[PDB]
Amino acid sequence: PREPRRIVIHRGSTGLGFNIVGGEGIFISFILAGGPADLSGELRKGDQILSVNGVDLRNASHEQAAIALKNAGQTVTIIAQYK
Repeated sequence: PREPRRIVIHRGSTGLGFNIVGGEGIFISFILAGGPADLSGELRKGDQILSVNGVDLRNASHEQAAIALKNAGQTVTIIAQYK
């Protein structure tokens, strides 16, 4: 697989612009066109979020991940495993 990749998402108006689903892992389920996660063209639906702002999310429940993303602030550093 492609090596895990570090991405910085800059939050803007009203959201980070992506949804998540998911030990089973946290996966991108939706990327909003024109939104903060669409701008760099890096993340895609199906990618696994391995970390947010230094916090390992490989074992996170959906709730734990959603908390971590909602509290990561305006600058969100993600390590993603491309599908």
